[PDB]
Amino acid sequence: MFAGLDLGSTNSKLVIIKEDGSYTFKVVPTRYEPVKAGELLLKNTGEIRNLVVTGYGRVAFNRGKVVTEITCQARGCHELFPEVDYILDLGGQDAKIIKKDGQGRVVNFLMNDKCAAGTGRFLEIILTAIGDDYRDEDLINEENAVPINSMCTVFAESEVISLLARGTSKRAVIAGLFKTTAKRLAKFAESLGKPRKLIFTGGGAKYPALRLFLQKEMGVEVVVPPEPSVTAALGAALIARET
Amino acid sequence: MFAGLDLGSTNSKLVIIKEDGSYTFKVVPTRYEPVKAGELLLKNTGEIRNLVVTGYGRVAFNRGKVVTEITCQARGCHELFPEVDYILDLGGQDAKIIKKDGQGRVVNFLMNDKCAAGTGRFLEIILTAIGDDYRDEDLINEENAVPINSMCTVFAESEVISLLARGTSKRAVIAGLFKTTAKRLAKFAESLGKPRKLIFTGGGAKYPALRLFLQKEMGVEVVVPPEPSVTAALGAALIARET
Amino acid sequence: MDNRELWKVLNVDLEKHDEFLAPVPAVYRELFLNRPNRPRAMAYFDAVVGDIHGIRVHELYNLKQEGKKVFATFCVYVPEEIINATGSACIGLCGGAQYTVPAGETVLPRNLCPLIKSAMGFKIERICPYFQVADYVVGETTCDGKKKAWEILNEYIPVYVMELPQKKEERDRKFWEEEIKDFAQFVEEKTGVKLNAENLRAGIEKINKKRKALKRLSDLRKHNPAPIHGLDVLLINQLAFFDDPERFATKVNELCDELEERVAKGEGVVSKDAPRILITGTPQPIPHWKIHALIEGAGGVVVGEETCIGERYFKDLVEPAADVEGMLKNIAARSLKVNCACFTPNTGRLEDILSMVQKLQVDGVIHYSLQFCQPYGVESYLVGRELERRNIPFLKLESDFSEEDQGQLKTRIEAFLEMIK
Amino acid sequence: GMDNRELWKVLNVDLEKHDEFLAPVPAVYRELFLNRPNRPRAMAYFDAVVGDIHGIRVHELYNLKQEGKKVFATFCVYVPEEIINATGSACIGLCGGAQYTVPAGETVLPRNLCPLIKSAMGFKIERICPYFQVADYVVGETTCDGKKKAWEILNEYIPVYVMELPQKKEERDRKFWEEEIKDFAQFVEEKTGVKLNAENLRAGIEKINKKRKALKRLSDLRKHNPAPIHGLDVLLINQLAFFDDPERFATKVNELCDELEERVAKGEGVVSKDAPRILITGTPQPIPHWKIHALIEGAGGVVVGEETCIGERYFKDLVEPAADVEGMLKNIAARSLKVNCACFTPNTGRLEDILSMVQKLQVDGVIHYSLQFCQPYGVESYLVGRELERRNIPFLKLESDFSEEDQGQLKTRIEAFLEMIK
Ligand SMILES: Nc1ncnc2c1ncn2[C@@H]1O[C@H](COP(=O)(O)OP(=O)(O)NP(=O)(O)O)[C@@H](O)[C@H]1O
Ligand SMILES: Nc1ncnc2c1ncn2[C@@H]1O[C@H](COP(=O)(O)OP(=O)(O)NP(=O)(O)O)[C@@H](O)[C@H]1O
Ligand code: SF4
Ligand SMILES: [Mg+2]
Ligand SMILES: [Mg+2]
Ligand SMILES: [N+]
Ligand SMILES: [N+]
Ligand SMILES: [N+]
Ligand SMILES: [N+]
Ligand SMILES: [N+]
Repeated sequence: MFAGLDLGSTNSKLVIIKEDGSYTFKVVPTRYEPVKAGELLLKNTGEIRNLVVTGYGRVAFNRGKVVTEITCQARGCHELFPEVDYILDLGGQDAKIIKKDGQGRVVNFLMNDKCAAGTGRFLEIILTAIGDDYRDEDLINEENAVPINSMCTVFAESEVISLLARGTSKRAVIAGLFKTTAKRLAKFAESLGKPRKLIFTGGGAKYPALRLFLQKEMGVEVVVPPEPSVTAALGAALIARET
Repeated sequence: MFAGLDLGSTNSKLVIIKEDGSYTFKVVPTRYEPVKAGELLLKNTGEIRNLVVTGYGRVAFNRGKVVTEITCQARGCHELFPEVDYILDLGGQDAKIIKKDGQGRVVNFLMNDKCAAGTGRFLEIILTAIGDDYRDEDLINEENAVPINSMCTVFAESEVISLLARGTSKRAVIAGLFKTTAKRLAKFAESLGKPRKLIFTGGGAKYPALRLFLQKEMGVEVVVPPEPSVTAALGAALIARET
Repeated sequence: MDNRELWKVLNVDLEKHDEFLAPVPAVYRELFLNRPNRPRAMAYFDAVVGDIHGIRVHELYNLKQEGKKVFATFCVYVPEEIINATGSACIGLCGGAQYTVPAGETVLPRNLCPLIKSAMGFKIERICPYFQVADYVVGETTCDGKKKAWEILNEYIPVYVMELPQKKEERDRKFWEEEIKDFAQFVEEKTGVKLNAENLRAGIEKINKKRKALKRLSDLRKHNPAPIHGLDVLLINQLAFFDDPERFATKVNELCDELEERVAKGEGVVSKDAPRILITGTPQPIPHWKIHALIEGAGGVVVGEETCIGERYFKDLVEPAADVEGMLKNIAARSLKVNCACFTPNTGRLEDILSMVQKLQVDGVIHYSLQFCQPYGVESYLVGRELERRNIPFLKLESDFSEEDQGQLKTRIEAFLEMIK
Repeated sequence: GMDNRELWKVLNVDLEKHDEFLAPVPAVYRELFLNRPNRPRAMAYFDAVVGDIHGIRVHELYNLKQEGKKVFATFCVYVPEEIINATGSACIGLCGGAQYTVPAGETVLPRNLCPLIKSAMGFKIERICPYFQVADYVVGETTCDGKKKAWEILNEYIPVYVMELPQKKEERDRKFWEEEIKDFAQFVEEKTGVKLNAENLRAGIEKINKKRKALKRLSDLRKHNPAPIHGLDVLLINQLAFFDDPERFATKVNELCDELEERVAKGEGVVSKDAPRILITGTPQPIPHWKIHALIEGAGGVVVGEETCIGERYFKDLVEPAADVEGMLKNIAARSLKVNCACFTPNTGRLEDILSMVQKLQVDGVIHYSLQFCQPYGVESYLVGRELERRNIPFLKLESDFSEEDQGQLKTRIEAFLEMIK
């Protein structure tokens, strides 16, 4: 009866909290149509007492109370990790580092610059194209991960083309892509202060090689929600309950 | 008898010229493996006297004489349009403007800058995501082609996301993408001098709306080969024969 | 028709000029005219925008018919006082439109500040009647992109390049005084008007009166509830660069009179729980309204601008002197008080930011700099870090003149407003 | 091995990151240099420098400091090496050339900034460079926007003295720079405790003049047909000029020139006489930024000159002697102001330099290469290309960063150019 709806650039997520405190979640692709995805998500749900909508599609949805994904992500990660002060959210279009206090309140945040947009969607695109059917154990076991340009997805695509055109191993390229992404994310995740411990969430945290490369670059403990896709929507549902 | 192999970033092409001067052509997706694509094209092709290899994959292909796609595109288009001096080749990763002389030799050329890489592939991806179900001529007359950032595909993707997230029509975004691309390509195609007429080739020239928007922006006739995918490969085959 | 005849005489590309001006009225409608609670005294400035390429361009053209000159400038350091002493006109032409960026890119890198690309493109395309009526450009050695672009622009219109130093020690202050003396001789030569105590004091008084009026408007924004939206003040500060200084100062002062009435009744344009925002960074030339419009569209109110279309332009007034030599020294000193990031170090700017946060009762600072502006882009690191040490909320934004990244900017701005509420 | 590792320890190098940085260098050097045939025997000295690039020279600098001397790090050819060397202190140029350190530099710098700046900042922040770790001071300069504003940040990690270079070369500017040189001389005296006098300043001038003269001698030999040395080898030598002992370096350069004179006298070279001769112009290529030369010469061209500050702009101009310190300082200032960097306006002398080099070196094409987001050289490339095309000089504009894997894009552009000018 308390719903949180996260209409992201790539996927839309619905979390519903029952009176008992338990919760369920639903995830569907956004398909560049946030309104339709959210309506598909909310049908057959039963009647909802309060809704909070977040994500790129939040305004167009024209329902419920609108809250940015920065505030929602902080609220949802605090429910799961009240003792960790820093959150890294990698989505399909934006990357976010958030600092929160003991009560879950955002005390500082930063999002990617313009040239750093779209990293997650690029990784999704390139993995299907290259063909990713080795396990991550192969990727971390790769001794010749190729450094790939960290500037942006344009320069990185140009290098992937050059590398594969020359006959470089797809595993060396894929390993290099995760490794360079992890290196950039580690420096980004220290923007608000050097964390002693880091929460890594968003669909980006579902890549096993990226989690491991990130933890190695960070040099500190990393924790990942049970379901990183939905922690922002859970935060919205907790806000919906509290208000 | 004489073969030209164009191992492009997205597609690979083979033209075989016979002794009579006739020629046949074949296209396959490169799938990031130009060695495999080249051997596939050459399967069952008979006894080749000379082979020229061009495109990204020429660096890896272990036989044939290597020639850049600038020189080959000039020679191939000269066979079709000896009267037109300027060639715009829009591929998946690079854009090329070429000025040729009366023998199809390169007089000057320019390729896209680093931030302009990947325009072709970006159009392919975005059309797959949002645009298959639209008439071509409904784009030409669309009254609200939205301006989209001309900087690079990262910035454009960011704007496409915001535009569709606030409910802008798919067709208005597609028209805006094509119009903005035509405007950048018009300035690009004047880089070597103002053409009295322009050959528009490569796979990018197969978008009919792009050609018409380009022609309107440039104010001169834009001619497209009957098969723009294979004109560089034809150039390679003619150089193979001439050597 | 009278406008269209003037543009033809100025050799404007009429079709492109029409295409450029086509979307403007609707944007102004959306962001200004249809916005409620605007002071009645905005009507004058709305009228200026309404005929932005008419009345004023006519006045400039008629000035040239009498033998006066039109100097175009791109930086607050160029001494408006000396030009106006001679009766000639000074207009600031920094670019703020995406329409002309591709034209600028025919001769400039694409990875360059869009202010520069847009300005160059205006001249190349012959889109801008102000640029077409200008006799000279007065450039300055500030950022790399401007300094090197002047070498290219000189092929289209004569460019006089003033050499600004890069520090503010005594040797630098003397150097700049000598540059101002050389520039004065150039204006005298081009106008045929010799500076004397009388006409230079008059030039100083005219520009000082313009700056003082903008200082008065800036001070009134310290009141809560804010008596005027920041988007309207940005527009006024933008028009300061090419309106007639006497008429402009009069209309700004009339606006201030009306804002004083609002304050006396505790009337404002926002609730008083709305977050009050200071913008700091690069100038936002007309019509680059995006950032203010998004902040205030999200429920905030911008109460000041630490930029050169903003506080850096009008804060410092010329002190009087008895003779021409003393006045030129004081004109040079006035401009060198401007704390631009092209100077090193630029500690004065940080002091200005902190002072503005206190006086304007600011809840959060948005540092906005144009993409590829390296002086302000690099300096943003030390600014943000010091505001961190002082527990001042801080958000760094960058963008260009394209409009459709609003979705990205909105989420950053709205998350910031949520955080500081 | 062990002895180097203890030195890096004392210098507080991050040993693990340092190993990761150096790990791929030997393979690149093997592919681009050691496996390339027909290199002069006298390249052995420089190959051995690269093989111990963080060893013997860093030991020498550490030992100088233990004697009470100082190590000054510089990033611009305008800083007067002559004044530093007069005191017996060392001057090392640390312009960054490595992608490895760029993400670290981006923790405090914008990502849309020149990679030279980002890479050098990252070396300092990460404690990855033994030379940056042994340096006592950085001498900065008010050249490009990125460097100028980066010095304010770098000063938190290492003291930075900023010299104010003017932006024009009129008389007022020349006098201004003379005063900046005198101020810098006083700073050097204060930090070293060594007063400049006629004897030691003349000796410092002679030592740096001798180094520049050796590189001028090497550059002149590249005018011969066939080219007697590949340009990539000369770039390496010009890069190492910024770190090596000036007297040893000049001796080894002159020994190379003696060998090359023997090649010239027998008509031996590294290419056929029909191979296209290429002039590079633009930004400096700091070590190990070898990509552009490697691609040109791997495509069968030969680079016969570099109009850059790791190249002709560094060594072209020598200090004129004078009898007293006041006159030597004015002549040191005048030498550096002969450098035609794009940070000056106008910079018409650089175009004239380019056109002169095209004739002196009998160049078949000019490749203008500048680093991404270098606005001084990026903007100026328009007027350069326009004049060269007016004079029917083949011209190719290239831009890149330190990331090595845009090879295919650059290769097509370079090879299409060589095909065109053949
Ligand atoms: N198996 C997978 N399939 C698809 N995407 C995956 C997968 N594993 C990881 N991902 C990543 O998950 C990302 C999407 O994460 P998500 O958090 O849902 O983004 P979003 O919230 O929709 N977009 P944003 O607006 O930037 O916050 C993709 O871009 C991929 O990089
Ligand atoms: N129906 C279509 N299907 C796919 N691509 C299409 C289609 N119509 C047009 N295109 C465009 O054709 C482009 C590919 O052209 P092509 O000339 O084959 O590139 P390429 O030679 O492989 N790459 P490059 O290395 O940059 O020269 C794609 O990027 C699309 O934008
Ligand atoms: S191509 Fe990359 S570096 Fe260039 S503007 Fe786009 S995101 Fe930035
Ligand atoms: Mg998300
Ligand atoms: Mg192709
Ligand atoms: N012609
Ligand atoms: N003109
Ligand atoms: N001083
Ligand atoms: N060899
Ligand atoms: N002078």
